[PDB]
Amino acid sequence: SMLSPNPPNLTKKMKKIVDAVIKYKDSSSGRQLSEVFIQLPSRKELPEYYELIRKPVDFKKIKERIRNHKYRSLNDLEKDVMLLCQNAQTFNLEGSLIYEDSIVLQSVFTSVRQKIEKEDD
Ligand SMILES: Nc1nnc(-c2ccccc2O)cc1N1CC[NH2+]CC1
Repeated sequence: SMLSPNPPNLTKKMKKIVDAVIKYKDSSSGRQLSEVFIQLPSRKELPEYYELIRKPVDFKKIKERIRNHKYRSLNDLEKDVMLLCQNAQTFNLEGSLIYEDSIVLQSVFTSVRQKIEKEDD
């Protein structure tokens, strides 16, 4: 809540981590793996997703939760990113493009978080 903000360095690290996850591009393919995950379609647009996924989330919402200080730790942020990817893996088949992209984005998050959490070490 804005009534009691996070320390500014935490907000800054959250933003740096999510920005790097969103910008990640495979070199061999050129594709920004996050693009399909920025905004989930609405219930009227993709009702099958909401029948299968109990807790929908997208990167648009994750960015809002950084800016509103809803996440109180990098762990809080990580839980939502991993929820997004697990949701993608539940709605899509193993080996499909969107499933596999979400697997890589999990690893990108873990790698980026390690670098940024320790950048003052
Ligand atoms: N198949 C799909 N799987 N997952 C997502 C998705 C989007 C945001 C956050 C989490 C997600 O899982 C979107 C998908 N669609 C691709 C085809 N166009 C409609 C949307």
